[PDB]
Amino acid sequence: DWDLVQTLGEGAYGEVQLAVNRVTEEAVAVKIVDPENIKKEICILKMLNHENVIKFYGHRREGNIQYLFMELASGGSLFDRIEPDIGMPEPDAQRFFHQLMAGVVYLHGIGITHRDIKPHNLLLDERDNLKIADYSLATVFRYNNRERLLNKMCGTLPYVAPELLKRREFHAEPVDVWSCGIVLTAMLAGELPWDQPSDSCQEYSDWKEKKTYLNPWKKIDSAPLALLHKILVENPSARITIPDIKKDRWYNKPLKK
Ligand SMILES: Cc1nn(C)cc1Nc1nc(N)c2c(C#N)c(N3CCC[C@H]3C)n(C)c2n1
Ligand SMILES: [Cl-]
Ligand SMILES: [Cl-]
Repeated sequence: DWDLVQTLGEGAYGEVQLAVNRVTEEAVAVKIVDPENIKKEICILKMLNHENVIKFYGHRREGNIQYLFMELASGGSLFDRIEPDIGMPEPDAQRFFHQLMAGVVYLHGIGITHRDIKPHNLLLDERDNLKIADYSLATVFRYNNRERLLNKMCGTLPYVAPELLKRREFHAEPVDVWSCGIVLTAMLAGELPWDQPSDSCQEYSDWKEKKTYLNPWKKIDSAPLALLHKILVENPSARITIPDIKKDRWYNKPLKK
């Protein structure tokens, strides 16, 4: 059995605890759940094989409760590397963004959308490699080479793409690209640009009107800001795709550790 030493946090659907093995002292992260939902999460977790996606060990159920076993991320979360109102050194932000894109390209290539990318769900191993965690909202958007549109609102309001608040159905990939742009903003400014990307929200209107002399944008060097101008495009069909992010000037800029 296992000893639950502390809560690491709450996911989109449940709890996550630091569990220490009573016989081994091996420290792991365990998600303990009370349905159709967890059946789906486990199945997605089983598909995952990438250096920038969290390691799933396996699962155990006992009546009113089911247990999900994951690689403990010894570096904790990206959230804890963001200094409020400051962010982090631009070279650490670019490296983490390179790794986030590697993880998202992997997921999209196996037809999976994460749907809740934010710094809380991005963990760091002992060598500060980024791992995309929390598959509680993840779903299939491509099967047998056929795309299906999403038609369900979920995620986290400051990270969600505007089409998810406006369209009955929308493409999965541009939504995950948007959330990656808000994560890049967070890493470079230590502040979220808006509560939600709605015309009711003045900070979002100011961005559409290009007032980049306001915060958080004025904290952001012109090169990464140019990338953010192509990611945070309201119309998903005009938003930059990952293959063109890989071509961006800042994305390809050599920066010093
Ligand atoms: C060693 C360590 N110190 N601290 C403060 C955090 C860790 N390491 C760690 N390792 C994980 N494996 C997860 C994990 C998952 N899975 C998780 N989460 C919280 C709820 C959302 C989810 C991403 N969190 C927060 C995780 N934290
Ligand atoms: Cl933040
Ligand atoms: Cl090309």
